[PDB]
This record gives sequence, C-alpha cells and structure tokens, in this order.
Amino acid sequence: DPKVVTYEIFGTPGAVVDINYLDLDARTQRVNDVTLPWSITLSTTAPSALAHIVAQGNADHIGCRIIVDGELRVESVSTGVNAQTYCIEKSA
Repeated sequence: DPKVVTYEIFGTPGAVVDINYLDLDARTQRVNDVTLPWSITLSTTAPSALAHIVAQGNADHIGCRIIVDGELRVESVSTGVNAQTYCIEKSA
C-alpha cells in the first residue's frame, strides 16, 4: 500500500499564513493565504521520501507536524510575533 504523508499547520485558529511544502515528487509547492488549522495529505508508492514544510503569517503561535502512515514523525511549535514554523522529516 502507498505511503501516506500528512502535513499539519496549527496554533492560532483563524490566523492566515503562507506555506511551502515538499510534495512526494520532491517538488516544492506554494500555498498563500491559508486559514489555520490546515493540513494536506499526499501519497506515494516510493518506500522512502523527503518531507518538509514551512509556514508563516499573522499567527503569534504556530506549529507543524509531519505524520507518516498515521505515525507522528516530527513536531515543532513556535511563539512570537508573526512566527515561522518549520518541520523536516528526512526519511518519511
């Protein structure tokens, strides 16, 4: 069965952020003006993949998770004015 990778961005309900995330073709995607909380789910038949995401907007509290086949792999949370959050999983 395919590997399922989910990115989550969360922290301040209703905050608006912009996002760059890596898809499972190793291509960087851009999403602008997204409301929190937010997620996207991707899948691949490759057994191993790089995954990473960065988000930033008007939230003063913001975090990210990378979940692979239901398993939490990495988590980061930040507090600060217009804070940025970054998660990377080098072997999803």
